[PDB]
Amino acid sequence: AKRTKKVGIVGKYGTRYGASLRKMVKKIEISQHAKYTCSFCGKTKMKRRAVGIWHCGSCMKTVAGGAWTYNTTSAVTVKSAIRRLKELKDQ
Amino acid sequence: VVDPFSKKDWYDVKAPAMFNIRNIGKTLVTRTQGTKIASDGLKGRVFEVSLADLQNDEVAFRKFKLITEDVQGKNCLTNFHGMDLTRDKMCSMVKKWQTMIEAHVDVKTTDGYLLRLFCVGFTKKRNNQIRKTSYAQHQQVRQIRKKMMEIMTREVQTNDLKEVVNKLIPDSIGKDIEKACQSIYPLHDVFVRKVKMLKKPKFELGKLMELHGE
Amino acid sequence: ISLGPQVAEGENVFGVCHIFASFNDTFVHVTDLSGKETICRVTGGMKVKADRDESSPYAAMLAAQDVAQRCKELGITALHIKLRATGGNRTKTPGPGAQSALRALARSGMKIGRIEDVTPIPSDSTRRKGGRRGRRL
Amino acid sequence: TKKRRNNGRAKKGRGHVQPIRCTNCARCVPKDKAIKKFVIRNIVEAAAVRDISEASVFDAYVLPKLYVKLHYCVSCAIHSKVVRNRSREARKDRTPPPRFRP
Amino acid sequence: RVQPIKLARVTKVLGRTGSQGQCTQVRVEFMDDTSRSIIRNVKGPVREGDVLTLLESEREARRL
Amino acid sequence: GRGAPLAKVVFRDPYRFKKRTELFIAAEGIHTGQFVYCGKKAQLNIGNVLPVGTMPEGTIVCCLEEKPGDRGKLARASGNYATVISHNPETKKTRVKLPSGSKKVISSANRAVVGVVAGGGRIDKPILKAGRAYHKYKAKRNCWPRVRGVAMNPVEHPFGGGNHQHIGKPSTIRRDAPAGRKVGLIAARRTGRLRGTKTVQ
Amino acid sequence: TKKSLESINSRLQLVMKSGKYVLGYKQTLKMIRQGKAKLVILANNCPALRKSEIEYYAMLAKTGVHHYSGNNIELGTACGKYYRVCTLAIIDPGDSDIIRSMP
RNA sequence: GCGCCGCUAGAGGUGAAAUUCUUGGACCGGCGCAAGACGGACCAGAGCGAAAGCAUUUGCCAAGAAUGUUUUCAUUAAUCAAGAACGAAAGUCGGAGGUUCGAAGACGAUCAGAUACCGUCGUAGUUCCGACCAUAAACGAUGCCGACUGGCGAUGCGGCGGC
Ligand SMILES: [Mg+2]
Ligand SMILES: [Zn+2]
Ligand SMILES: [Zn+2]
Repeated sequence: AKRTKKVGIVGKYGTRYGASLRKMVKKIEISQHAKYTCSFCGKTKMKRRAVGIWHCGSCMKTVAGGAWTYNTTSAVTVKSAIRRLKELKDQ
Repeated sequence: VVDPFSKKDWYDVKAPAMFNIRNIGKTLVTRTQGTKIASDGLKGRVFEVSLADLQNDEVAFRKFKLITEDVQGKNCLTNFHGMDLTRDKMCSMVKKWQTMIEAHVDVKTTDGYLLRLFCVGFTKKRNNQIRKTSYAQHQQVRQIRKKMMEIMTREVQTNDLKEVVNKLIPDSIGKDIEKACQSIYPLHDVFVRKVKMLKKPKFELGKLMELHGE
Repeated sequence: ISLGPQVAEGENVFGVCHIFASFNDTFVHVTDLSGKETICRVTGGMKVKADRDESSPYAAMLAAQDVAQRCKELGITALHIKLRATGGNRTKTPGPGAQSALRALARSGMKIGRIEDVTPIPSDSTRRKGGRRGRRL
Repeated sequence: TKKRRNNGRAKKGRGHVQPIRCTNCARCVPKDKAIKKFVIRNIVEAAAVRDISEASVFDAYVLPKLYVKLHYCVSCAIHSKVVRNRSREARKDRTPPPRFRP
Repeated sequence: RVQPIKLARVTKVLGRTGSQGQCTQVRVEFMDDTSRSIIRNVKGPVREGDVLTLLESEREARRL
Repeated sequence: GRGAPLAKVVFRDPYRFKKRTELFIAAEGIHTGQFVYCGKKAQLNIGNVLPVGTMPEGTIVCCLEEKPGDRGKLARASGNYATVISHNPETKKTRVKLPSGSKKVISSANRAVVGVVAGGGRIDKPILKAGRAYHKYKAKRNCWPRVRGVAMNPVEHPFGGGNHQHIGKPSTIRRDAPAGRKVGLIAARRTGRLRGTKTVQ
Repeated sequence: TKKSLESINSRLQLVMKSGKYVLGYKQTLKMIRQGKAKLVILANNCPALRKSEIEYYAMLAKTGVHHYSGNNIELGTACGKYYRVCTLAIIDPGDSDIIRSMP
């Protein structure tokens, strides 16, 4: 059914911690708990291990990505910025 | 107290032997003070020199760049670095009610001299034309532009730097993109606007002293 | 002799001359043909003592008188000219010290080569310092 | 009272033209409101031409042009006097003034 | 600095100036040739056909 | 006690028949079963480690040897990167830019792995309760319950004591203050609520 | 990424209707050894020793390989139904022109 | 902005003037580089979009107006309470990034007084990403749909025919 209107994942804290510190966790905490799509075997089994580490359910290939997510917004830029220096000047 | 201009000397800079006039001018440089030796204290001087002081007949509104690469004592030699048009031409041929088309391309030679070519062109109000808005459609713009970069890729990808740099003193590339576009839309003031150098291949002195021969 | 380049009299030597005619000052910076080696940078704000008159047409006049007396003394005889404006984000009209700088340099003993307006031009670059309603004098 | 039929701005079928910035006072106006002016004045200030040909090393040297487009706000168009206060039945005309080169 | 004083005959007068009617412009010639002429401005009565003595010879033409 | 993970990159030993194992700061994007190359001519991809003299300017560099041959010291934390600007191939002294922002002129033989460090963005979740801050600093040190020095006796802190909770003496002390007096703002150039970001070299 | 991949994928939905085609790894291995395969297609994301032996048996049987620009959940929908698929082979194009195309 | 050389003592800014940057060498000139904004001149009483709005080239798509049609179904239609969608800027929340301009703020000028105009430095903001807010002189100050009622010269898109 519909069980809430404005908490979602942070209903487990309840009446505690405030309302702009449970608004802050609910974007990080659905992000760290979701199952991301594997860029190596197509499936969605990227279950987050300890912080930094990410790991497939199947094909068993462990990627060290973001901390609360999989792809850091800066590290998406960097991998597409390293290869910019790799073809310009050829080094 | 001390004059710091008598501690200088005066070399002279020479154009490549692919032209007519060789005496560019006399640049000046301080002499050797211990660690600072003045040989490579000028290797890399770019000279804002036009064509009518580097040809005899050719137009005045086009200029070359000519970095300095090595020093033979007083005579100091250069190599082609780039070109561009003078600014008084480039915004006199920009008028209202005619669409400028432009194309740019990174095409390397067969010499390890990756070039970047810039070209412009302006549509042509005809003789008996009565209307004033002589514009081109959008699909005519794209396919002239594909035709423009097709031609300068035939002129630069095929053979090395020297026949390329020899190609644009009479500007055969701009005349050829003139002729092969006017079946789509006629053009009239169609130039290679700017050439930019992107790479440098390991710096021999053999290729320097062949370009400074006859 | 040691100073000066060595040429004949029927020939001459070229060194370009940055006439930077912005507003509220004037530069008559001379250099060689490389663009690099500065010969003389005297300034219309240095040869008048007013600060109303840093860009005055009289100021660039006698600045140009001094720089030719320095140019012709060092040995360089003929100039190219590379006049500018304020450039780019700000205004693009060259100030009062343009033609008061060049005719004074012309009348006071100098040969003149290719002259050129080589001021900067952007492609809708940056955002200009006035605010949206502009400076309201 | 609607003063002008087009409302100063010569747009018809749009919602937003690109706002450009005035040339002396740097005020933000739309592109088709702005009082345009294009100046092809000679750089040499043509009183000063037969004072440089004695100094010129060349004999037939084409003196370069100078290409500035001034684009104004309407407030610094009147005060710097490129436009002018007019009359009722002589507002509805889109013609430029006469040239008269000398 | 050291430029000799140049004497000058006027051609056609361009009228009063300075906003009080105290000054005039003569468009003098330099008493050397028929050509090298500058349009200057004096104060006082002109009477076309005189010789007046410019203490320098390179200033300006009036334009605002 | 660390947020950034570690890779363990086994290498073949070119001096005896063996395989030996390292532990690197994991630059972000790597995964198991990836060939990480290392040397002077290692091609400039992510995860590779190669001296800063050969890489071009403006690239993004983590976990560098501050002094050559050190084996990795600068910018090792989770989600950090130093940036090399302005090579100078004579005197072999280039410079980089640390994550603190104080750019540093270093040696040009500093072997230094390419990329940003995995585990980054960790300080953007609130700890949010005292238990996850207990567990954060139970595995690092014994430093987590920090008692305010105003809230203890004069025999135990230079600020404590008095019939209120006040400080009395100004909280900015000089740098050669004796050991046991350097409490509070140690040698502060300025104090108070910072307008701006840094605005000084 | 703008106009003209209306060659490679729109041909592939035509062979979804008309011609005969086998999917996956161990079916497209059983048609490539006994000759009946005509053009194998590898996804981008099949593992590399799987990529380098379907390439190898195609070198033995002297057939063609078209590597695909896309994920196996991007090739899988480009075929036109919902399962992910790495490697497919066509054994007859009905009335498309895959073999007469660019490879 | 930052390197690296060159020269010299002011540069800056104003109706003037100063706060400011300056021989631990600035402004200027030259070669380089990096970052992040931005798409001039071509640009018009031109086009597209329901509106907001929309401009560097090349690259998956998905769509649309109109024209052309001896195509097909044959009233399937117009406006539309309740109800939803998209909605400039500014704003608020979270993360990247921070060049430039720059609310607030500081300081200098101007003034009887300047918490204003002018000057310098400058925070939030601009800039991207994901979530919200639903307002504007959101103006053709004209709801949409249908017909009929003058002319002329054009500009834009098709289609047909012509020296
Ligand atoms: Mg506490
Ligand atoms: Zn997986
Ligand atoms: Zn204005």
